[PDB]
Amino acid sequence: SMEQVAMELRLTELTRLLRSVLDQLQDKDPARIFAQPVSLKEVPDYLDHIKHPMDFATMRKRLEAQGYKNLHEFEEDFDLIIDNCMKYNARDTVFYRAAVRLRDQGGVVLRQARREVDSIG
Repeated sequence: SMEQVAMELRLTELTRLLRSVLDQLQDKDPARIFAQPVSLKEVPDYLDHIKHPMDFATMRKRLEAQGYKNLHEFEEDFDLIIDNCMKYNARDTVFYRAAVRLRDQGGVVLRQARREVDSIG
C-alpha cells in the first residue's frame, strides 16, 4: 500500500536522524570505552552482574536494520550503556567516570534530538 510506503519513509528518515545522534554521542566517548561489547572471554562473570549488556556497535547494528521505531527505544539502549557501567564499575574508576561524562554530554544532544523528532514528526 501507499500508506505502508509512507510509514517506511518516516522510519528511514528517523534512522537518518538517529544515525547522526549516534555519531554525536559516540564522539563524547573518545577513549572508545563503550565502542564494543564487554568481552565475556575477558570478564567471564559479566552476565551474572549485567542482565542486558549494551554498547555502541550493538546499537549501530540495530540502527542499520531500522530496528529503532522511535527515539524512546534508542534512548533506552543508550541509557543501558551508561547504567550497566555505573553498576559494574566503582566510582573511582576510569570506566565509571567515562560513563558519567558520556551521560552529561549526551544529554545536550538528546534534548535537541527530541525537539527534532517531534518537530519533523
